[PDB]
Amino acid sequence: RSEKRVPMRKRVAERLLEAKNSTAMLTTFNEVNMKPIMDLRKQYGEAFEKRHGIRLGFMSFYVKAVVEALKRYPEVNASIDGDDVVYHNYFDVSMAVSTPRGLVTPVLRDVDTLGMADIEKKIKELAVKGRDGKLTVEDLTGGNFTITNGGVFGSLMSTPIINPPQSAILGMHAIKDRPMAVNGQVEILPMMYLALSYDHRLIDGRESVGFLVTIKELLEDPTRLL
Amino acid sequence: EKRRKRVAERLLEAKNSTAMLTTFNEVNMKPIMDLRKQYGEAFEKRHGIRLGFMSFYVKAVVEALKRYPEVNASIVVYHNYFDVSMAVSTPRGLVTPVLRDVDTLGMADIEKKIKELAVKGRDGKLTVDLTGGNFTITNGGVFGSLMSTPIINPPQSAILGMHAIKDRPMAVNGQVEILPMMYLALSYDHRLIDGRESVGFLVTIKELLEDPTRLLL
Amino acid sequence: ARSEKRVPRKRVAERLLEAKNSTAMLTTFNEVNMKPIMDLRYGEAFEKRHGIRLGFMSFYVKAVVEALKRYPEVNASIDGVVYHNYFDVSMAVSTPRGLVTPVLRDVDTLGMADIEKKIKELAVKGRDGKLTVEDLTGGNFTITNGGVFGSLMSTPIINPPQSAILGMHAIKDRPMAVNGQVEILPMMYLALSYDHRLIDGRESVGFLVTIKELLEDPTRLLLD
Repeated sequence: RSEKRVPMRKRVAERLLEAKNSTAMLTTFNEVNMKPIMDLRKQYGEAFEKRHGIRLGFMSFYVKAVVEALKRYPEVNASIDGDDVVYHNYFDVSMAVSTPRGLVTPVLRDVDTLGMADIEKKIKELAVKGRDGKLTVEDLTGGNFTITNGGVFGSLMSTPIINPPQSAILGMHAIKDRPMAVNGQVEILPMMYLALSYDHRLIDGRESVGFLVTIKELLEDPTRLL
Repeated sequence: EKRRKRVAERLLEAKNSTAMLTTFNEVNMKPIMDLRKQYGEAFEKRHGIRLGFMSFYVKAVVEALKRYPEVNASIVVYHNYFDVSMAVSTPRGLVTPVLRDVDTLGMADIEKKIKELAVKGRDGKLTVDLTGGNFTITNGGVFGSLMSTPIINPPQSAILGMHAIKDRPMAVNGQVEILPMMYLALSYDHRLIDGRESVGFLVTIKELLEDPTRLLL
Repeated sequence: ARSEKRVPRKRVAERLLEAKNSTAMLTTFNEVNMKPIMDLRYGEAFEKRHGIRLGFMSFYVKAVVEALKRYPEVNASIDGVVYHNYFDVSMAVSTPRGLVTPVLRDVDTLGMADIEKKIKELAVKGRDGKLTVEDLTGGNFTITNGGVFGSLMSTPIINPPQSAILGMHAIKDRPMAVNGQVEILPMMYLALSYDHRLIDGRESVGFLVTIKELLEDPTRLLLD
């Protein structure tokens, strides 16, 4: 079963394979109600735009929530080096962005110290650098966690693959209007499925689930974040 | 304690030799179900075979394959032909009868061949029909499966999993209406197929299936 | 100031890896309507007349036993295929040192209250670190509940040398289609991960559908 063959993206192939072969990868899912964030963004957005020059989007809220969650689950921010578990005192988050040569993992450094606008600007900066092929190796080295968004592609739900030597990875998805049960009443809300794939050798059930629940919580009450 | 050999090895190596991931989605079966009631009986008489869903899936899959060659490829050997393995159940387990050149078959033809293979599987008359296929369509809906993670059948790159059609309250035009929804699950070998592509492939299927009057054109 | 502190479960790490590396693990999902069981819970009476409180876990174990009896492969094991004539079910419970798999033995012979009591017994022994190795050895199947943690849906990992594992989850109110009418029901997602080298599609799905059925009609589970 072979009609045309092109010679080899073989290294990455090895990385992905070993990624899946060297870790006990599992996925835990959940859903978040984007209504609140969308409201904030509706009322404070234009103001934020002018007073900060950058536009207020969702990504900043995710990164902020993720940082908060990381601070409560150090194992998730940790890494496993052959017989040792390396914990991290810093918060560097790899952010998957798409380039014509595939996705790239630009690292957002010390995001715990960045404010909303700063994160919004840097994310932009990296997005453009990726488009122009100006992304430096410095920008692509590091990161304790990864936030990947397939919602841009229309993805409903999926199983993200861990990017070694990281322990977990969070996958954002498409925001769809969904009939939901709020107060024994059914109301349509802009729901989104979160998918966290984690290396079970380090992170366990209660923790991955806790981590994800935390994100859902903070995101459903932005005030308690922003 | 108390009291599939090669297949066991195949499945293991299948999962051990590929970076398998799964992307899910949902499709609204209402439209297809409508043509089916409106032209079905006619189709039945004028074509002798009954119009079912499977033909639409195969057709949509072929269309999708034509737009995502990597998905029709193998690890990288690309394919100029469209042979689709179709998992059918025999008393000795599931079997992968191959539907050849489905891009050239019309609705009725696919409906007949699928039948043919289904029966041959029941009678154990399926010939080593079992060799080939660039993709695989597996349907667990017959078993009542809501959603699941299909396993890739080497040396294929991806596999699509059909599921049970359940009535689900949905949001259509800021209004909630019950529609016969179905979850699609595409497991793909990430060494060859990436995110945007698997998701694209699946979105394409959803689209074509939600508008049969476009698939046929 | 910016340090990568390497702290010196490695066995467990090996187990989990080999667990995922030695089996063709796949996951099949489904949903169950908890309304009926919640209605029986007939609870206060049970409480007094049996001293223990009637919860959900007993119903799950009972349903699982029933399902096991119909799908022996799921109760089997692959040794390098050992079937089991007994029904011992590992029940994942959480201890400060992680989850533990206390085994419930011969659950097919235990009645509602008995299962309710033993589950309790084991839960406490786990809290006090009094869980014996005897309690932790054996089990043909495993029931794990992440609902306690708020988990919506997930992919459970098989505990070798077992063949499958059932994952309970959070009970959320969900708008559903009942009789062409939309009604909110306390739905729950079930996730069954199974070793495909032994258990196939029709069987895992059948097993799971069986559980859904029995659970949606407990007055076919109160006494068998």
